[PDB]
Amino acid sequence: DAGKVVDSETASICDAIFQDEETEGAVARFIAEMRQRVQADRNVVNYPSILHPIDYAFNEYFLQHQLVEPLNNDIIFNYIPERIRNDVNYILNMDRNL
Amino acid sequence: NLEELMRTGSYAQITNMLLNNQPVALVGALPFVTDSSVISLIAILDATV
Amino acid sequence: MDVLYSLSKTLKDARDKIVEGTLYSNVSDLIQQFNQMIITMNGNEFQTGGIGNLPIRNWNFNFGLLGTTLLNLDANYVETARNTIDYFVDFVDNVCMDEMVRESQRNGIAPQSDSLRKLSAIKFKRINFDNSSEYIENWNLQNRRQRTGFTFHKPNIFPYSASFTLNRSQPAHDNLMGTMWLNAGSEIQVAGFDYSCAINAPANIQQFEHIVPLRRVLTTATITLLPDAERFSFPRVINSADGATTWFFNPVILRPNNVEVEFLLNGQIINTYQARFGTIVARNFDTIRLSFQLMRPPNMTPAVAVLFPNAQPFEHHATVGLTLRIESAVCESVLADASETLLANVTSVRQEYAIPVGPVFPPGMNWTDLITNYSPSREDNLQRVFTVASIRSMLIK
Amino acid sequence: MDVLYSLSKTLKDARDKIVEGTLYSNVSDLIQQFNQMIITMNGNEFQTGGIGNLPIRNWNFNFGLLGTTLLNLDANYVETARNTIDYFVDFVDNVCMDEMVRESQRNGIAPQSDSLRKLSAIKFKRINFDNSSEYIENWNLQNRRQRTGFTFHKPNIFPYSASFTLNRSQPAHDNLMGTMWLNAGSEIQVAGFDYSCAINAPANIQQFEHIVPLRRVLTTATITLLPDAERFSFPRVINSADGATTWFFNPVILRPNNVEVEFLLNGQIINTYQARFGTIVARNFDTIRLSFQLMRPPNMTPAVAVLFPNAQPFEHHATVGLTLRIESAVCESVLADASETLLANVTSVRQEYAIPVGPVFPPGMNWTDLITNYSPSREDNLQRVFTVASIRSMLIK
Amino acid sequence: MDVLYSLSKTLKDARDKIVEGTLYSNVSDLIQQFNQMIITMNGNEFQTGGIGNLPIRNWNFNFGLLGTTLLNLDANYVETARNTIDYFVDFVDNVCMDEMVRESQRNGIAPQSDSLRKLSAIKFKRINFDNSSEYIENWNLQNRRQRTGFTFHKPNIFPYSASFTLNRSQPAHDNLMGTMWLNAGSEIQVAGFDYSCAINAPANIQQFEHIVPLRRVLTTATITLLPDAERFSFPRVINSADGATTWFFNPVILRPNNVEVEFLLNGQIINTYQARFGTIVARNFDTIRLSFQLMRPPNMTPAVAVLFPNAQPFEHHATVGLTLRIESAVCESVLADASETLLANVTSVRQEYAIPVGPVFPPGMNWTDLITNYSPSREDNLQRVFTVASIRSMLIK
Amino acid sequence: MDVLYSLSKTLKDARDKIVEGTLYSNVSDLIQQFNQMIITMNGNEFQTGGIGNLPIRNWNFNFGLLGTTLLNLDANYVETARNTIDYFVDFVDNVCMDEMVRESQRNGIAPQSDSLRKLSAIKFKRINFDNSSEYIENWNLQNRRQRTGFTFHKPNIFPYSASFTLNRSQPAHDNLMGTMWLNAGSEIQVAGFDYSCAINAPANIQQFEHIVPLRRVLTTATITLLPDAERFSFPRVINSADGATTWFFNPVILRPNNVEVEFLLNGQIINTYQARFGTIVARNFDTIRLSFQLMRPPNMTPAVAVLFPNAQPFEHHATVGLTLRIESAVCESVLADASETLLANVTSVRQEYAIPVGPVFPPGMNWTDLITNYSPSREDNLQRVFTVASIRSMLIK
Repeated sequence: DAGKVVDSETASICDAIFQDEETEGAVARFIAEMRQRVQADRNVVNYPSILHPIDYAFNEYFLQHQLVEPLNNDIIFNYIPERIRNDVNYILNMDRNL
Repeated sequence: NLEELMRTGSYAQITNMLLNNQPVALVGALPFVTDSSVISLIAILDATV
Repeated sequence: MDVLYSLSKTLKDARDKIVEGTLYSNVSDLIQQFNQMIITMNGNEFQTGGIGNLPIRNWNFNFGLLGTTLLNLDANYVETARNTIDYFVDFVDNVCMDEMVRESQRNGIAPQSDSLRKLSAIKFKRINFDNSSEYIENWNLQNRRQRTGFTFHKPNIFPYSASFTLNRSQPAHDNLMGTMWLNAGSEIQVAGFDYSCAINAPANIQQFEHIVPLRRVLTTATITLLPDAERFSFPRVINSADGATTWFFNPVILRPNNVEVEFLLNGQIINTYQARFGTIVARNFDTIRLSFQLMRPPNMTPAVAVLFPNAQPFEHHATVGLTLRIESAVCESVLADASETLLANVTSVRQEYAIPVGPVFPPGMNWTDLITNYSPSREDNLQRVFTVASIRSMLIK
Repeated sequence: MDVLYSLSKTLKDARDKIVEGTLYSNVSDLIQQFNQMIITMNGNEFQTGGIGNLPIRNWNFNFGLLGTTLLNLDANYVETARNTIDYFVDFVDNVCMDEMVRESQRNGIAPQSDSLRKLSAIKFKRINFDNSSEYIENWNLQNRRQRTGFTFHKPNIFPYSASFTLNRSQPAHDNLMGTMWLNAGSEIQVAGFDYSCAINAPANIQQFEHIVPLRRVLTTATITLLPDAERFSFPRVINSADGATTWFFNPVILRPNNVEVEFLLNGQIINTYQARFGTIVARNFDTIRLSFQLMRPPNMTPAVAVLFPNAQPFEHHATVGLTLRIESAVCESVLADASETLLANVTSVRQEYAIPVGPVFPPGMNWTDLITNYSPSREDNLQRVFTVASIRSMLIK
Repeated sequence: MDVLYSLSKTLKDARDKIVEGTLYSNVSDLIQQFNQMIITMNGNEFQTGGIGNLPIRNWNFNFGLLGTTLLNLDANYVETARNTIDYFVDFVDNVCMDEMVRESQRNGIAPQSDSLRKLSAIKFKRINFDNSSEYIENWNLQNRRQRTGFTFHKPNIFPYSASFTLNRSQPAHDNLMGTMWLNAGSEIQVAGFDYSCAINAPANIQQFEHIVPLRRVLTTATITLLPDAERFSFPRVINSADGATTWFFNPVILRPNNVEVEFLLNGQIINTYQARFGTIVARNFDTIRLSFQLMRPPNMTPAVAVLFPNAQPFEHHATVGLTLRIESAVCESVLADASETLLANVTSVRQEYAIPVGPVFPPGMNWTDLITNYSPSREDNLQRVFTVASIRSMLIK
Repeated sequence: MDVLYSLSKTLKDARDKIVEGTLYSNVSDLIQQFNQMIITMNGNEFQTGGIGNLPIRNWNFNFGLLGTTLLNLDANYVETARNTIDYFVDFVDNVCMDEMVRESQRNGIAPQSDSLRKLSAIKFKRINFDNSSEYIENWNLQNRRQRTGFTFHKPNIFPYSASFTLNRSQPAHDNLMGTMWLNAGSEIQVAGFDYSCAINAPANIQQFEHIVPLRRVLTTATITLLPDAERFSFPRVINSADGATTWFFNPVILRPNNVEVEFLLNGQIINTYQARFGTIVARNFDTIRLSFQLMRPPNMTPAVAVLFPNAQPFEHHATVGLTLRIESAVCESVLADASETLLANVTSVRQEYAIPVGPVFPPGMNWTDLITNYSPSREDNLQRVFTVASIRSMLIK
């Protein structure tokens, strides 16, 4: 199904398993069935990965505690300390959207 | 369907159906070799392809 | 024989496990088992029926393997599996019905119907999923000659028998004294009747003895004991053994005295209980013996002296009754039990296709005659047919 | 619908399999199912209760994933598992209780409460696990119109109706000839009584007939036939039909002869049994019609000449009876059984909060009146409630 | 305790699923668990027997490990597996039989035999296959101070007692009015009898009351109620407590009116039923109280007008009967029933080796003597022995 | 099943829309469906017939494809379509007329004919265009277990039983008191009559009750009701119940008093109507109970006083009138009415080819006899036959 994988070594492992004359066909079909499904309406994507459970747990923990935060013009407008915006002698201006 | 088996990679069914001598019928866009040789038909050749 | 149970178990698991939404790892073993089954079963044609009104059908398995999906299933895969499930359940039902209606005096452990014999070859032994049920475990353990048994609740073992005995008899039939019993189903009711109120017997006490044999031994049985006869206490006009004249019966129940319940093994005393009533336990037995005494009351009020005089004529006779009822037990050989619908299924399949009385089973699958002439060959045939019926009762509810 | 059963099954499996010390290669799939269910069930609010005295409850789900790296389960993992399992158990119990009591006369095979309606959408369908019990798989099979089956043990199928009829009567109730029958539970005892012992009837043989129509369809039922009525043999003072007078009864039991028992399906003869007492077996029937005979004995003894005088007076009357019981049966619909606690469960849950009732279920789940009039909508509602009760019994005892 | 059940379940799985031809992928978890169990149990010494007449045996665990390499299982694999299995199951059965034959008056929840004492150590807590069995689940629930439950078919819970109490008595015993009852098994028969049919009692109506308590808490019980009790519907001659007096009882079953049942718990009303019959149900009750009225029919026929004279000379006495049978119910404590083989197996094992009577259990495992003085410590000991007996029942079928 | 209806709908739309001079952009979907159907069906063999007089015909689909590139359909394309359309309509007519006359005593909802069995495979399920008729929607929703409904106008549900009942009777018919009713078709007509005109009655008021049950439930009924019997108000002479004598009827009509009509379901009051005489509506009912009282005129003119004498001999006999008609209803099972051309078509296609009487349907397709013993198997068979008839009713009208 012309899928894409997470890491180059993951691709190497998939190629090794897909091509080994001593291996059955169920695992090969499962390998061939891997495909990323993208849902851009909620800004979420899914990828396949092969890891030891410790590595998978670490990767999930890294994924679910990212430090990013949605950005808007009013957020930067509020990023300035209050005792500057509140005063009149200083005026702020923007020139681009976000 | 040959293409389904190829893309999926599950070769068990066709391998068993070939080794255990059970009639089957493969379907797929396959070029064929024209054999204008009756002696080639006498010495059975359409069993090792 | 094991292949049919494997088919039934795997069909139930496939029907009740492959539903939309489940994770792929939940059906991995089942998917591989189904794949192996489809690989092994394709090609080998089979034929069912051929006897009686059961239609002679043909089977040629022409199904491909199943797919898979990493995240969750899709309904198209579900219906693709379901069509094959329908074909397989139809095949299993037909072969079970074919196996049900063949029997012979020769060794019944071996399969009889040709479909099962063709299935039981080495070429199809790879499809053997598990043996976790009860009857299949019993069959497998009996194959290797080990300790075997079945769980019974209210076992319908004792044959229908309504007979009576006499100790003293008169052609006029007005001075009867003896024992009358009715051992129907799992309930044993024994009543010892006297007309003279033991006014002539020594020590003013009359002894009644009753004995009933059992064909197959029982283990760890529980029996309730009630010192009464809630059934043999009505006025009766009972036909005599002559066959043309009847005599009159009129019981009055006193509390039984010296009730002795006995459990013996091959004429050896095992369990004894004196003056105990309620749910008792017997370790092991194969015969039942009851002994009790009817005692004339030491003191008679007028309502008593009116009925039991020193004179000859009697109209209100005396009788003491005993109740025996078996609740649950485990028997070495298979017995027709009441907690399961095995006998009903067997007789339904036997009677649907108008199969006449065979050389083993009595006509109409009547249980009393069969259990009255129990034999090891009949035991093996009954075990086989019960196991086949249990396998069949798993797919068509 | 199946989502609630899947929740019950996964909770039970987690509670009886997630125990410290087990190998991790034994509950991997179960833990995967648990984690996926937790992921799918997060962030959705649910309102339960709001009818009758049942309290209104609110539920919010917000939990992190479990651990999957250990190889031997220890105190912390099982502790967290039990901590979340208690909350899930409370959720399942309250949701089942709230959804159970509600009833409707329209589409009684669809979800009825807010919780089930919200939990049967597309998104929450990825939590179905298996269908291992019998009631849920019967539900699934009946949903897509497959053959329905149910195994019962001595089920209350016949209604309760203690009514009697008389063929020959008198204005003062001294010379009678009629039938009595007590139909209750799964027991049928029909008795025929003739005061004159068929001295005015031709051929000295008097025939009693009776019909008992079952309210549904049975299949593969075992019947024990004791040829003596246990009830209609004691002295009685019974009120007459008009309710203005009561008459005396002094029966004496005579054995019945030429006993005919028949089982008819769709108004046609299917099975015929004659003069065979003990154990009988039938495959499929809907109406039980019993016909037996009472014959005056040809010759009598001095103890019998006082029983049936041809003269005017009558004080003791020839009486016969048949005992018909069902020890096991299989039906296509749902009926209250004697081996499980479905009807008891629904009655208890309904009476604990006293939900107001309309023209949907009979008052207080009166089983006799329910069997009296049986509409298909009532059947569907009862089946749904019983399935919900079966789900409930898996988790909370 | 739970470790023993885990071992039993693993042994059953190894005995059953390891058959020739199956795919090795289907028992990979099973074979890994079996190897882990062998590793854990190896290199330890256990002793059994020593009290009563149990043959003392010594076990030493020196065993190999099953291979994890073969693609498809073969015959030698099965033979080695069974070679290990026979010794393991013999050890399990002997441990159970040694545990059953020792009791402690205090702290019955703890192991008593040496084997279970050794298995309580944390080192042997590495084998916890599952807890799917209902009894083991109940044991685990009881081990954590939480609610339990059980499901039974016709559980014998009522104490065995046979006595009658008179309200009006005379030395000559010809004018009596009292209540007669018999609480045997799971059925209750209560009959109130009067000799004058309320000719002198106020308002021509006689009130009867009857109380039978219980020692445990039944819950969710389906109760069958039928009138005109069976056992007290024929003449009786019964002795009295005076030790020298015998009286006669001639019953004539009238019709019962205004039947009142009252299910009480902790001296409070929970379920009340009036003028209803057939099949009823109560949610939670502790004791049963019955009330009914014996009514004299104001309108009579001559055949009745002779039955009830208006003077002291009485020819026939009057009474009414009520039957109460518990078909299905749910309890929180272990109870011996008619649909299981636990108590019977315990008694059989006790009598097989002839263990002398202990300090707690009454001699011979007499059920009535156990229930008449039921104590919570006895309840805990009974729960322990029943759980170990259920563990035993999974091995020998 | 649904495949056949889809083919029928496709053929009907092809008949309607394929005319010379149309625009292709209006029938594009129909042409696409037609091409898909002809691609699928091409290359198959069929057999139809077997019973009665229907000929054995062999059908082969070998027609070429149809172009879609022309902007306006011309005569050549018209005839090219029409030839194949006629062939297909003949084929579907043949298969429908084959399937209509066959039925089974069990599993009647399932197909039985060879052609319908063959057309139920997996690949052929890729042709299903539309389900827009009421019967097909009913079948599809029934197969999915939801609320069904069939509309009717004047539903012919009342069984034909013209029976009269007498209570106060004499051998010579000199003074009568009873009820005579006629319930035929979709109209109910009852009339209570008394020869004494309530002259020796308790306060000049005589009651008459009439209860008429229905075999199947009904919903959403509009009722037309008139207080005058239109049939039992004429001088008539009808043979009595003795079978060998005749009696005369001399009616005089009054207005009925206290006209109460009850629409009850499951023994519960649903709707009541008093002193209303037409165009009333009852929502949901199954059983109708009509009761009324006949009253002596409180005051009379000389003519009426002479007509009704206080003495015994009467010239004219009083009688009350009542008629009830059901206008529209919706049922859950298929019925017959006077607004559908389905029953006539079924009977015609049955009797035309001389089909012998089957095992379930009584001979001649009598509707009163069939509805007298309405059974679920009969329900399924009638549903199947009527649905196939409705499908056929569009190919050729």
